Amino acid sequence: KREHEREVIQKAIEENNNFIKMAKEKLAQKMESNKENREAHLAAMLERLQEKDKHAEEVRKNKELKE
Amino acid sequence: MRECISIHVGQAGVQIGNACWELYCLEHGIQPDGQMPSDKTIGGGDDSFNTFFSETGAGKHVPRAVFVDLEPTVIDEVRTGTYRQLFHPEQLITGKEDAANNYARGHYTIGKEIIDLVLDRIRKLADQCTGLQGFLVFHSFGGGTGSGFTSLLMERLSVDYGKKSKLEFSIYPAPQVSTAVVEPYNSILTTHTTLEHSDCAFMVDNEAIYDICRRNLDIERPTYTNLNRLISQIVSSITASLRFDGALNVDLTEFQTNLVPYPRIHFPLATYAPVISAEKAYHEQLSVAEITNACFEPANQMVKCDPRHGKYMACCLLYRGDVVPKDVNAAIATIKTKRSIQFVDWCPTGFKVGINYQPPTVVPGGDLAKVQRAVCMLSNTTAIAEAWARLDHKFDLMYAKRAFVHWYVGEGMEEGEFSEAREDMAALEKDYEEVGVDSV
Amino acid sequence: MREIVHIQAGQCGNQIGAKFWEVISDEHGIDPTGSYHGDSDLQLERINVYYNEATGNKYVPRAILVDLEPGTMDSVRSGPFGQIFRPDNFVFGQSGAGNNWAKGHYTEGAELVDSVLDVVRKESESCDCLQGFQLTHSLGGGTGSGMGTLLISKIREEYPDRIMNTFSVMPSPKVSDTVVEPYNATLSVHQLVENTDETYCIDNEALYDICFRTLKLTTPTYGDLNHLVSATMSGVTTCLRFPGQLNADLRKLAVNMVPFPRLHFFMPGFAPLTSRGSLTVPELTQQMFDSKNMMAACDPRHGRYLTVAAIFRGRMSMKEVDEQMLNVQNKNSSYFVEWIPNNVKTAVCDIPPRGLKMSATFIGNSTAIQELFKRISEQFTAMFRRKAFLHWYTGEGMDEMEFTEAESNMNDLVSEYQQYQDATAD
Ligand SMILES: CC(=O)O[C@@]12CO[C@@H]1C[C@H](O)[C@@]1(C)C(=O)[C@H](O)C3=C(C)[C@@H](OC(=O)[C@H](O)[C@@H](NC(=O)CBr)c4ccccc4)C[C@@](O)([C@@H](OC(=O)c4ccccc4)[C@H]21)C3(C)C
Ligand SMILES: Nc1nc2c(ncn2[C@@H]2O[C@H](COP(=O)(O)OP(=O)(O)OP(=O)(O)O)[C@@H](O)[C@H]2O)c(=O)[nH]1
Ligand SMILES: Nc1nc2c(ncn2[C@@H]2O[C@H](COP(=O)(O)OP(=O)(O)O)[C@@H](O)[C@H]2O)c(=O)[nH]1
Ligand SMILES: [Mg+2]
Ligand SMILES: [Mg+2]
Repeated sequence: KREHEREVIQKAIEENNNFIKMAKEKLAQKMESNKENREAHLAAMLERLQEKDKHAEEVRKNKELKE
Repeated sequence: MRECISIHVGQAGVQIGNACWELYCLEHGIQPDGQMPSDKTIGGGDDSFNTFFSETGAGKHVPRAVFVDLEPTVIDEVRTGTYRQLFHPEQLITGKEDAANNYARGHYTIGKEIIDLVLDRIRKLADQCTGLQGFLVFHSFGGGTGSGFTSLLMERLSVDYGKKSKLEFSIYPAPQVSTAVVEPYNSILTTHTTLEHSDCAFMVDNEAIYDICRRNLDIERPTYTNLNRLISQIVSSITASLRFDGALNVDLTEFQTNLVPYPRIHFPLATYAPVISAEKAYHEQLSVAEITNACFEPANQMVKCDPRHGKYMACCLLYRGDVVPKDVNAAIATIKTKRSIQFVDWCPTGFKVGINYQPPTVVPGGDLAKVQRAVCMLSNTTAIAEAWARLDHKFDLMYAKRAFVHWYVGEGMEEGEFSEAREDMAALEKDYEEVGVDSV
Repeated sequence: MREIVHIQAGQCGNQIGAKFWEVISDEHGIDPTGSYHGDSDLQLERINVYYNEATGNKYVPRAILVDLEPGTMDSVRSGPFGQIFRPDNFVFGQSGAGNNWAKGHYTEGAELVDSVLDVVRKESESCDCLQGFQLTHSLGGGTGSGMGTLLISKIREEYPDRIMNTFSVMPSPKVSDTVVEPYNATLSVHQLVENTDETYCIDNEALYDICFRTLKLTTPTYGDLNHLVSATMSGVTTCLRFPGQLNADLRKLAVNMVPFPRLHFFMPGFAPLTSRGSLTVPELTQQMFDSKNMMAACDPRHGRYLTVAAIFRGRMSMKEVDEQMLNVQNKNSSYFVEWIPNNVKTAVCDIPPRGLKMSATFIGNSTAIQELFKRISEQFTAMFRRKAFLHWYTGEGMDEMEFTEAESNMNDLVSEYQQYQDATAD
């Protein structure tokens, strides 16, 4: 009975520690996955805007050639 | 020992926290400067009210509370308000840019910039506790901070405090006082994310409180102040067992043992009586029988649903004031003969009763009449799942068109988090169906 | 607090911009010299949204005045409230745009855009927590149309996580004779669909019809048309300027009004509107939902509402406002999409406008806005069919493909509004 009493409380400790550990990892995965997604969306936005800047220089370069 | 830390998140949580702590001070005789002339224990003590108030050497009784919002204008009113000396500046935490009614901004983009500071301040309160019992988290479902930041905090609290109990007071959205179309989204997101981190959550339907203020208090267009003063009375009834002591006083954790038959089934239905105006109370002394009967009128519930169309798994009566067991037992006996109270077949059918002798009080200049006795019923009924169903239906209507989803995706979230959260709610509704089916 | 940076470009932009700053300066108790002389602390509670506080307790508009010719900006400086603006925020050229979108967007406008960005950064760096920008301009001209959309894209590069909001004036042959306006408007809308978060469509055809038909103005002037814009611009920014719960900032307004990124073109409305030679909460509500009161030439009963914001101003029964707003939604449920529940939000502000005791401002995202774009598309394709006046634009370096792509993008915008108008729940 003494060894069963020790296995019960060891199980309780292991269950609580596992809940803490898995909650800590899931949250660290969500925050990292969210950081990558938001940065990727801002990167695509700027790349589209920079595509507009090169087009404005090709327009200015095209006007200069026809002079 | 047995300290409770309160955490008020977002505008709803902060403003409801204002009404609760004002009501607590009036119930305990604590002045706006924090002084309590009745407390002869200077600098400390193990009195029942010390579960919610710490004590300084100068005799100041300080709420064990943290206020956090992602914008400063609401907490700024606390900083300059009537009870500004009650709190230390470190307990009032603000950012500069709110979550814009966007769960993603509260849980991620904006919330992640302040979450460590919030946990640091919570740790400071916990270090003053000789035997911390758990946390009470006040927040709205619909706001970006109340939904997104709360779930982030609850996740972090499970990590830093293990299985220490965490109770919620959650503000369920209503169209009459709603400020965002995406409130069904934020509600489902935060309910799914918080579900496994909350031990017990008391939902407060703003439309139910709205109707009660119009119907019972003759208020034409209730304001947040009208709603919050009623909500604080219900919060007071629930926490009164923690803050006062008595022979017939039953601890909230003991009610909790009966209310939560499975971890996910942890949403009690609250019903409060009496809600009566001063003009109507002047004639009437409402007896124990009358306020107990009112607990089973669906118009007095904090969540709109029909318990007659569900099954009960628990029924608790929390009395306060001039109430003795003899009158309670007589009133319950009359209720059981004339009322539709069906229990699931796998749990006892008795009512668990608690009595706090300290009579209720009201804030000066309010609408609630001061009564000699009151009662809050806490029941676990499958009917509360109707509140999830109404939210889930509005979620489904918008999400089928991906309406407003781009605001969440733009802040880093994925559509998979929406479907995952919605399936968890579907399973939760299904869990409430299964627990109500008779055994075989 | 939460500062907005205001920018006005071109003749029309500086015209409606100056009127906007006069109306709100009066509401906040700011005189032409920048000093406060009001009588209510509600006027100063959120004054930081649009005004800086300089030395001597002066309040300076956080505004930037841009044009490719000094003419309009000289009249603003010598206008009624010209002294209130910061003289360093006047950025003007000399060459002019000649009502040429290419000149404003690619050549003369791009020569001045870096000078405008320098004063934007100075204003933005001085912000406790910048929330975004608002731009007033026309789509039919050259500077506000071409250089305005250029400023939008350049600012969005440096402030990509901030809100971009515009008051865009749509061209109409009832007001302007210039033939190349359908070209400038289509090229500008092509930019607004991509780079702004919310746009108020100030349709000059609606302003003319309101002045002519409703106000009995036989010969509507630009002062007349701009009188409606100032009342509308004061209304749609009340929630940003006074303490309130609903749509209190640009991002919360966008989250409530924009269910899909590209469909961010609002139909503004005002009530009451009656001629000078001639009120209850039910009448305010009916008028604000009436087509005659819309600042966009669109009948909302020809489409369906995605979202609506309604702001009531003045002392009135909130219970009555709640009843009438529920009443008009239930009686007209066919014109609100069922798959966006509770899509009509209502705010009440105690302080009325100057002349009226009760008013109502309407902000609607309706699929009937396609009628406005179909009108511009029909005028565009009538000229691009015969390649009329293209040499003004190819002479600046543009190719025909840019015109085709702008026509296809606006045609797609119309199809999107029709797709969601035809969408059902069951
Ligand atoms: C606004 C408004 O109600 O306009 C009408 C029009 O239909 C309305 C109904 C009115 O009752 C009627 C008819 C008035 O009879 C009233 O005596 C009266 C007011 C209240 C004046 O407006 C005010 O004083 C307001 O406080 C106002 N500020 C300004 O307009 C000064 Br920039 C404001 C409104 C909203 C938000 C901020 C500020 C305007 C007006 O000329 C008259 O309009 C016009 O003739 C007009 C002509 C062309 C374009 C637009 C309007 C007016 C005058 C005559 C002075
Ligand atoms: N009962 C009650 N409900 C409130 C109160 N304040 C806000 N709400 C409700 O809360 C929801 C809106 O969320 P808020 O708490 O105001 O928003 P928030 O938590 O501050 O989050 P963000 O402002 O978006 O950053 C709506 O359903 C409101 O009706 C209040 O003081 N009392
Ligand atoms: N409502 C209104 N429209 C204007 C005003 N000034 C110009 N417009 C319109 O703007 C278009 C011409 O654009 P404009 O402002 O002259 O171009 P820009 O100055 O070169 O940027 C025409 O369709 C006009 O009807 C004004 O003060 N009020
Ligand atoms: Mg908030
Ligand atoms: Mg012009």
